Amino acid sequence: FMNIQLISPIDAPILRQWAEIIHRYWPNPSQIRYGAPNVFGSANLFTPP
Amino acid sequence: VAVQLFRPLQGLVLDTQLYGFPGAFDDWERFMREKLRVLKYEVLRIYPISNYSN
Repeated sequence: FMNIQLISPIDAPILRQWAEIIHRYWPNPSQIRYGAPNVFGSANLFTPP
Repeated sequence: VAVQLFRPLQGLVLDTQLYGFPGAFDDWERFMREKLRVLKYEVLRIYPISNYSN
């Protein structure tokens, strides 16, 4: 699953393609800013305020 | 019309249908070369040549 090359493009064409997809098209995480700490401070622990 | 295998490759013990080998010799060579390569790196990932070569 991590080294796609182990999946035979001949003996397992579909399965392979499915993997290539998961890799190239699975959503990319992101972020957005929220809150106003000048008054509420910040409860965030492992992430930045 | 046929190939004689050495080491490794003395492990081919299952039904021929499982291996999916092509029928022409010159095509077979490519087929083998490629797969064997992939495996090689798989080995080197666990045993870096820098330290396990001997």
